[PDB]
Amino acid sequence: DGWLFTAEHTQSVLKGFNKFVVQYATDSMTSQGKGLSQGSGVAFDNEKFAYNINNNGHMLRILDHGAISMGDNWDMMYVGMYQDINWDNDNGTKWWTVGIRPMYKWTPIMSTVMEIGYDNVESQRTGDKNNQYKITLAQQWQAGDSIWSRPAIRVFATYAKWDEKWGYDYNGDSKVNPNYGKAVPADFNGGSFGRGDSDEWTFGAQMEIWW
Amino acid sequence: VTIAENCTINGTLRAEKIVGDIVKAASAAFPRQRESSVDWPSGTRTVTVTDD
Repeated sequence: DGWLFTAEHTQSVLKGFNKFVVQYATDSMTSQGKGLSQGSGVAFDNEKFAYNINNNGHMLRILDHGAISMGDNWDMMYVGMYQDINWDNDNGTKWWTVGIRPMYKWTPIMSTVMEIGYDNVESQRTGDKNNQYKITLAQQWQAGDSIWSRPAIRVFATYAKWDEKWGYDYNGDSKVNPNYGKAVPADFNGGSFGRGDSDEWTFGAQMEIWW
Repeated sequence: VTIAENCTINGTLRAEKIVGDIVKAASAAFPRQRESSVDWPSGTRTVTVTDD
């Protein structure tokens, strides 16, 4: 069994909104973290064998996200999140997220959208940190003059640079692996866990719509 | 010793090599290569049988 208490304040500012939410979950409500309970604490491995994912502990989530409009040409989404999952088996995490997404409208149909995001997750049982920052630039055509106007077709280029010092050991199965599902340092006994330290750039086209 | 007919032992017969109408056997396991906490069989084994 478990609990989830949430308090959210939404303020109407600059033709948009800002939501500041504080959430506190205990026990079975911490494994998923959105409001459903998983009180058994048992999961199936790759070969359909049961293993313990016990979720005794708590989770604190302080979030502030919003959408703002500056001028007749500038729109913005912004995000700031701190989520600390503290578990009794020490397999929790501490996740910081900071994100911005501005949008400049040349014409009521065509706009240029940027997005810069930063993630930083520290493992509870190893103390290591995985960080990443991603910058994407897109040119988009949308059915309206708002950052929420959908039928949107974008051509984008994304560049993400990351450095990861820990990962999850999912090699083998739960019977032969004692660290199955546990956070381990990236250089644990000659293994390679996480995505390492690197960077990558992608590009392409996409469409998003809600109707 | 060469015996041209039946030989009977009422106690314990202890020979090093026995040559005739017997079942010889050998067994081994493949070498295991490992990393972190996971190992897998990968290697070579050789079984030699002598024409004696």
